Amino acid sequence: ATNRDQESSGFAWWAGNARLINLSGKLLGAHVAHAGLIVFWAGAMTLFELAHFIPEKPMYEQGLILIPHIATLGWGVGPGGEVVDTFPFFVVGVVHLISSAVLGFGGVYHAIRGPETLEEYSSFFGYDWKDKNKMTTILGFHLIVLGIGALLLVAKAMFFGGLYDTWAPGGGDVRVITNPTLDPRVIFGYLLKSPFGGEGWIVSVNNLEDVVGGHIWIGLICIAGGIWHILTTPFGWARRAFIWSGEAYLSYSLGALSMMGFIATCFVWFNNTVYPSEFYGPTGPEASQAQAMTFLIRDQKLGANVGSAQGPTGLGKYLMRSPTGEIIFGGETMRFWDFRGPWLEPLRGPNGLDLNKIKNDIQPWQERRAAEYMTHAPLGSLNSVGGVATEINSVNFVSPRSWLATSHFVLAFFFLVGHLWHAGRARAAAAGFEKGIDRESEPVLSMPSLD
Amino acid sequence: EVIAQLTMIAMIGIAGPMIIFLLAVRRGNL
Amino acid sequence: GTTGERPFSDIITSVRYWVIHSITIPALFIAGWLFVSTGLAYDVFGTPRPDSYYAQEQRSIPLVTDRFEAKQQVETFLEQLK
Amino acid sequence: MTILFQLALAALVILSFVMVIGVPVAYASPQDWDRSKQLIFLGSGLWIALVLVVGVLNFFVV
Amino acid sequence: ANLWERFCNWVTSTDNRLYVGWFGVIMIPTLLAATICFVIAFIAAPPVDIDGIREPVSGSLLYGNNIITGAVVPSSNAIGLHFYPIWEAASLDEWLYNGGPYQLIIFHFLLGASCYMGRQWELSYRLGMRPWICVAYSAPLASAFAVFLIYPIGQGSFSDGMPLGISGTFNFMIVFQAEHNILMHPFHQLGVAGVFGGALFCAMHGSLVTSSLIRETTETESANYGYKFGQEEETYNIVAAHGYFGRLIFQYASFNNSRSLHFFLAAWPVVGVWFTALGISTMAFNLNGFNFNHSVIDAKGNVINTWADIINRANLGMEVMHERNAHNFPLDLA
Amino acid sequence: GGRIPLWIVATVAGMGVIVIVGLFFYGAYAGLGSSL
Amino acid sequence: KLPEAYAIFDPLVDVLPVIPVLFLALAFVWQAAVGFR
Amino acid sequence: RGWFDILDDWLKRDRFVFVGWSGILLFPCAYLALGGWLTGTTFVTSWYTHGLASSYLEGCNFLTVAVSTPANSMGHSLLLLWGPEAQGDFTRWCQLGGLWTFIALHGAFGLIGFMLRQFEIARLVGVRPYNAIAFSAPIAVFVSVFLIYPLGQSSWFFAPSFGVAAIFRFLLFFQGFHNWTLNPFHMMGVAGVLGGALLCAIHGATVENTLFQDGEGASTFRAFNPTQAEETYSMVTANRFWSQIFGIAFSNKRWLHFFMLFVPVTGLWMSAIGVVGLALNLRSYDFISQEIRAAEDPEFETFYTKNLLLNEGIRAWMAPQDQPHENFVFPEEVLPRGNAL
Amino acid sequence: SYPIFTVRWVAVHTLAVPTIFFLGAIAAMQFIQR
Ligand code: CLA
Ligand code: CLA
Ligand code: CLA
Ligand SMILES: CC1=C(/C=C/C(C)=C/C=C/C(C)=C/C=C/C=C(C)/C=C/C=C(C)/C=C/C2=C(C)CCCC2(C)C)C(C)(C)CCC1
Ligand SMILES: CC1=C(/C=C/C(C)=C/C=C/C(C)=C/C=C/C=C(C)/C=C/C=C(C)/C=C/C2=C(C)CCCC2(C)C)C(C)(C)CCC1
Ligand SMILES: CC1=C(/C=C/C(C)=C/C=C/C(C)=C/C=C/C=C(C)/C=C/C=C(C)/C=C/C2=C(C)CCCC2(C)C)C(C)(C)CCC1
Ligand SMILES: CC1=C(/C=C/C(C)=C/C=C/C(C)=C/C=C/C=C(C)/C=C/C=C(C)/C=C/C2=C(C)CCCC2(C)C)C(C)(C)CCC1
Ligand code: OEY
Ligand SMILES: [Cl-]
Ligand SMILES: [Cl-]
Ligand SMILES: [Fe+2]
Repeated sequence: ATNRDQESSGFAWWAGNARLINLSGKLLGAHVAHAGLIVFWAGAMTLFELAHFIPEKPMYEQGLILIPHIATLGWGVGPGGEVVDTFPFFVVGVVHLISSAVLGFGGVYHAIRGPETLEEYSSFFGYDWKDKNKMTTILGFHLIVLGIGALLLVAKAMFFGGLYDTWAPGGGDVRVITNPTLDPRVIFGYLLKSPFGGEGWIVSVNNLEDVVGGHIWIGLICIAGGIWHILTTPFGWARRAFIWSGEAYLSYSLGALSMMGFIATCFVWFNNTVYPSEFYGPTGPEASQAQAMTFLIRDQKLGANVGSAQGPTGLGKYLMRSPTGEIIFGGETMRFWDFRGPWLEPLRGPNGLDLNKIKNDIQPWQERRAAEYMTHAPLGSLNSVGGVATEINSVNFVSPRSWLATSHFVLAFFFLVGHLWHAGRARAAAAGFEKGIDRESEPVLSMPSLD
Repeated sequence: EVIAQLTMIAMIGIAGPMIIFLLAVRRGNL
Repeated sequence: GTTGERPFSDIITSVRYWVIHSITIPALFIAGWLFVSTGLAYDVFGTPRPDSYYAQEQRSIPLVTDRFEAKQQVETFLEQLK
Repeated sequence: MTILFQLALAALVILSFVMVIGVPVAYASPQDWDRSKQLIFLGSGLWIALVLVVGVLNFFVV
Repeated sequence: ANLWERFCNWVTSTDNRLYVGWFGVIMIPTLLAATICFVIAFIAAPPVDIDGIREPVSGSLLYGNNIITGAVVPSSNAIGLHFYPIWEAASLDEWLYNGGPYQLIIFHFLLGASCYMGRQWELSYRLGMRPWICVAYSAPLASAFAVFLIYPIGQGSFSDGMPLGISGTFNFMIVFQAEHNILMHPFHQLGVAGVFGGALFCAMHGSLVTSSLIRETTETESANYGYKFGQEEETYNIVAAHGYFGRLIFQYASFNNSRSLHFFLAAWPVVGVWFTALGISTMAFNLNGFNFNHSVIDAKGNVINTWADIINRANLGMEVMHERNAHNFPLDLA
Repeated sequence: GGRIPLWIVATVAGMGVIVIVGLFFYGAYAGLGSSL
Repeated sequence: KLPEAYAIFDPLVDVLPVIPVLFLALAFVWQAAVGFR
Repeated sequence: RGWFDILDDWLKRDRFVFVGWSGILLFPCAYLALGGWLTGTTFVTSWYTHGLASSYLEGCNFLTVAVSTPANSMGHSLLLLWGPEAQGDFTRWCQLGGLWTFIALHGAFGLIGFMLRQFEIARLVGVRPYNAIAFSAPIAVFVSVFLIYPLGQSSWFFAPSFGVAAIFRFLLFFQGFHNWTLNPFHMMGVAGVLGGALLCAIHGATVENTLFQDGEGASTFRAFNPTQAEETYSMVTANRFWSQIFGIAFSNKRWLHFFMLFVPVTGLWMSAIGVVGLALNLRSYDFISQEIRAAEDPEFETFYTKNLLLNEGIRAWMAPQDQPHENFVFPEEVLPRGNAL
Repeated sequence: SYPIFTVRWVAVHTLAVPTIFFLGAIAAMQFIQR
């Protein structure tokens, strides 16, 4: 009965993982094995996608989420995002899957055979939740390992082949970054942008130079915080402000993760730079803008003067002004005029869309992309009928962008709930009333009446 | 074909309940 | 307390139970299968098969339009299918 | 060696499949901590070896 | 002690008639601003060009509405997701025309209500209570975030957030069904089970506890006077309510642990409303309800309509009429 | 009475429903009602 | 497609990603074994 | 001991499933409502009554299967199997919609039997029958929606069909033709159902988070004995919490649980009243004063006029297929449509 | 010492056996082509 039942451990079967709070070695097995499932999934899924991949179809017509992540890093892909070598995907898939087995082995070892607790086997790996020095030291190691990983991405971009760059001339291409952005006025300017329309906070990052540069800063920032915490101990003010318990630290990370999942959700929905529409399909704003373009193009070929066409409302049918006066596409898409994409920016002048470039300079590759993107708008049904909700069956499509944004909204939400659950409980448990109110000293009974 | 898949998942999935079964026989440490 | 009967946990772990129900359950299942595979369900309940919704060239629906002539109305639509 | 590659790759699968059921039963049976230490250790090297062997073969048929 | 400590002690006093608390310090001003603006706009605000087409909708009582038709109208589609504080307008008159009060009300209200939730945690800590009431409230709060923030984000405009009015709410629901077939979404079906089941279990628990009140009063006084506030003992016979309900269905379909029973009452509506809030939040990203349109076809290929096709004809009627002047191109992609 | 451990019947029963349900989801894509 | 070498492994590759969910189910088979102690 | 008293004894035996006198009405009628629903959603069509498939057999899924109402041409016929329409022909009964009346009417008598069951068990066990009283609200809903509403209409056709998407169809019909959302009796029912869900959640959470510590474990469920005398949670601390969070709080446990019965039961009753109104097309459809203004002032627009335009779209786009017996033919050019869509 | 046939017994079989039979019915339907 080494903990492991509700009598000794005080936790019922349905909260049995709380039995591991003060068993550091069994807890280490749970984590490592869990990491095993994560790495397993990255491996198994990528191979699933490969066996199901047909390089003639757009990636976004084939239900793919992981391969687009590999393509964006510059493997397997060429100009326009055309897939030119699938072998790199196979490699990512197999290496993660092999690797899961050793995580697997290590976790199941530590969870069963290994010492249930570590603190008597080596004073270095064992820990007490309440050791503020040991806790910051672990934090500091992991901080350094994250800084390293951020710099792995810089290495790929600058020294090991580059990244897919949707803004690259000739419709996109892989490309080495040689002038990362280091000006902190740019790098940290992003953090001070409003998250509101037209600004978009850090989701608006729209070039690989800013992306690589920011990862230099973050890598060096993490490595330096790692050292900081490894050498320091929390100060007076911080000691008094936090709960120091294993559950409390759990609640803090559920906090972080939730906020991150929400940010992820908006990244994949709005950003067409690190989520290239070549691989992920068009953004919602992008498809909507693309439709206005398509019908501008068509009607202009028929002889319409699209700049002077007054629509029914009195607003232009194809073109109107944004509230700060920029020329923008008309109709409902007036909400999406903040959209920027490589297929559309060539028509842009200083005052917005440029009617002379509209009359003269639209190439067939733009008509193609705009038509492609309008008909791959991220709308579809749970059972993958593509289109608006009134559409008939025929098209088997739901945008990767919808799949990724919905999943991670749901995940971020429940993780905020977990934060509240475990933070509240941690506070309760630190003060000693998580199990209920003491009949013998019920606090309210000692308070004056409100009236 | 699809029996290829079904024989794999058949085998993979019963793999789990078995480990429990063996460790039970062996008065293992469940 | 107990209203008297044999506890369930007791019956379904019993061998005699599964002796009896290793047979009856799959048999019932196959009975249902056959009910559809024999095409019997179609004729019992009057449910169209995929080829008997419309006559080959019609696009209108055999909607019943009379209360007491109604049994005759359905039977005459089932003539025009052949 | 179009056939010696599958010989190794099925070795991986048939071995993986063994050690997947075998390592956790081994670990939680009290009897044979010592009757099995060797077992898992040998399959382990056998597994790793196989991954490598299959890893180099690939480059003559892929 | 010193001044900042007197203040801290007042803010967190468990003796104020209404608890303030640190969350209250943000909640009070933000709710006050949202409430005052909403009351004034509802009565007096002039018409608002919600869809950005210079076609203003009158939402206020003084401009010809009643309690049922009136609303604070969402901000203009021309604005999309841009921040439109009063100081960004060239005049209050411009701000009213483009629907600014709506932004002000909902931002202050989401903030205020997010802090209302924190306040529920905060007081439960000062009282020595367990902390998860605030978790229950996360279900309604999450739902408000969905219709006022998340759905506008996915669709790219606050003009498609929920209006602050009785009829405006209906407008939003009809357009939603048209564009997402929400009726056919399992998360919304889970929401209906949540609230139906909540109403059911609500009537059941009340009926069942009321059924087993201990005779502690006469026929001429209210039964309620048989319970005295703070009494040590319980005033109903839970064993008798189990004896009734266990026989109504069967003995183990009935709860005899008061704690298990009340946990169930908490979890059923909260979980279901979590799902329907997540349903609006994911339909915000156009992952829509099941689509079974022309799913049954016959041996030749004729479409054999189902009830799903009949729903689709209603949806299409909503689709083609809504915002009747706002679309110039054949697809309504957001 | 009690010759077969409850956990075994549970797993068996469970895997049995997973199959039938799995089959119905397959049917949504094949044959009648698949839109094809 | 995978490299044609690994083609015979296609239906195993088909089922592998569902494997992590079996782990969650395996934990319940396990607690049924120990009777949810 | 008379034979009546011996039958009474056996019917009121303490067994795993209590029977009773009410059982003689309840178990047969409930089994047959259920069984006829399962049978019809599994095997029976709606082709001759509606122009629709409605069974698994035809390839419907659990959302789109229904036992559909009988054709409009049947009026309000009981559609007895031995009646003049089907003339004892079971197969033709199914095809004309007999299962709909079969389910509807056995279900009605089964709900009767259930309520009498609630009365019968309350009397034997010795408790007040407030649960049976609560069950009047489901009964009023069922009677009003499934029986009264179609009896006011042209036929059973326009009652609800027994299926998930069929009911969704009914919701949207009621919006487009009755403007049911605008109806104060529905508005009240909404308040009662959402208010009951609120009461359900807040009472559960309040109890769970004011428990006294009565055991020493972290799972608090094991610290309760149904035979204990003591309240398992603190009314006093619960009361203070909500007084300072929300301004007022409950102080009386009996009032609180009576209020929990009242709110949802009263909401469903109010909704039933409005549907009785709609049995007669006595709708709250319009606000005359808005229509007078709007007809005169083409710049006047509210959310009320916007919603009617949607209603108008629903009626015209859905009626031809929804009411096939009318042979509505609407050329493209009469269909109401906004610009572009 | 228990009975085996009871009212309860009848209750479970009035449900269970039509349920199994329906399940095989439905299973077969998955293989109907048009
Ligand atoms: C996973 C990352 C992580 C985590 C969990 C921690 C955790 C901790 N840090 Mg460490 N730290 C990290 C990374 C991290 N750090 C890195 C990378 C650096 C180098 C940049 C540091 C540098 C650092 C210093 C210098 C100190 C800590 C301290 C602490 C402790 C107090 C934290 C605190 O009060 O939070 C924040 C809580 C607050 C109440 C701060 C309030 C200020 C506002 C509300 C937050 C926003 C401020 C932010 C800087 C700007 C916002 C940007 C905006 C545009 C979005 C805690 C153990 C403190 C300590 O005791 O050190 C020994 C301390 O003084 N950390
Ligand atoms: C990511 C999922 C996850 C992980 C990693 C863990 C991990 C752990 N749990 Mg938790 N748990 C989970 C989900 C999880 N659980 C869920 C969903 C439930 C609810 C049903 C529980 C309920 C629960 C309870 C009630 C208890 C635990 C306990 C434990 C610990 C001891 C395990 C033990 O004694 O098993 C013994 C079981 C066996 C030996 C049977 C075999 C198990 C092995 C690991 C199978 C591995 C299969 C795999 C395919 C191996 C081959 C691959 C290899 C070649 C690499 C362990 C660290 C226990 C604890 O806290 O200990 C004090 C405890 O009492 N957990
Ligand atoms: C978070 C990971 C983690 C941690 C902190 C520990 C910690 C511990 N383990 Mg475990 N273990 C792990 C993972 C982990 N293990 C994994 C994955 C496996 C399977 C491969 C094992 C298998 C295992 C066994 C079988 C045993 C231990 C033992 C021990 C103890 C001594 C180990 C030691 O000092 O090695 C010495 C350390 C070194 C020689 C340094 C080299 C370590 C590696 C090679 C460096 C590579 C790091 C890599 C770059 C990081 C990237 C990973 C990934 C992102 C690619 C200690 C408590 C022993 C024990 O508990 O005593 C009975 C024991 O018998 N572990
Ligand atoms: C602790 C515990 C648990 C958990 C567990 C875990 C979580 C585990 C993990 C595990 C793992 C994590 C494992 C892994 C595995 C792996 C493997 C075994 C792999 C292998 C691989 C291979 C063999 C490969 C092959 C291939 C190739 C190479 C190519 C292509 C084809 C193929 C794919 C076939 C539970 C809850 C139950 C209970 C309690 C305790
Ligand atoms: C990479 C990249 C980049 C960059 C980035 C960066 C640079 C970052 C930063 C970051 C950051 C820098 C962040 C921050 C954070 C913060 C936070 C999030 C905070 C929080 C806090 C809290 C949580 C607190 C709380 C409290 C209080 C207030 C009082 C007492 C109690 C407590 C303590 C609880 C960019 C965009 C350019 C581009 C792309 C890529
Ligand atoms: C990668 C790979 C591999 C590996 C694999 C593995 C890693 C496996 C695992 C597996 C697993 C991991 C399994 C598991 C299983 C599970 C199961 C099958 C479960 C189920 C369950 C059930 C059915 C349930 C039931 C119940 C109970 C018991 C209690 C309560 C109630 C309920 C109903 C829930 C191999 C070698 C093939 C090679 C190739 C590749
Ligand atoms: C009508 C009629 C009648 C009667 C009949 C009857 C009595 C029937 C029965 C029937 C029955 C009584 C049937 C049943 C069936 C059932 C079923 C069909 C079930 C199924 C289910 C399922 C499929 C489920 C499953 C699941 C899910 C889905 C999810 C969750 C989990 C579970 C596993 C639960 C007579 C003779 C008078 C003649 C005339 C007419
Ligand atoms: O649904 Mn239809 O879609 Ca979402 O936008 Mn396009 O039209 Mn308009 O402004 Mn409100 O509403
Ligand atoms: Cl509208
Ligand atoms: Cl448009
Ligand atoms: Fe209660």
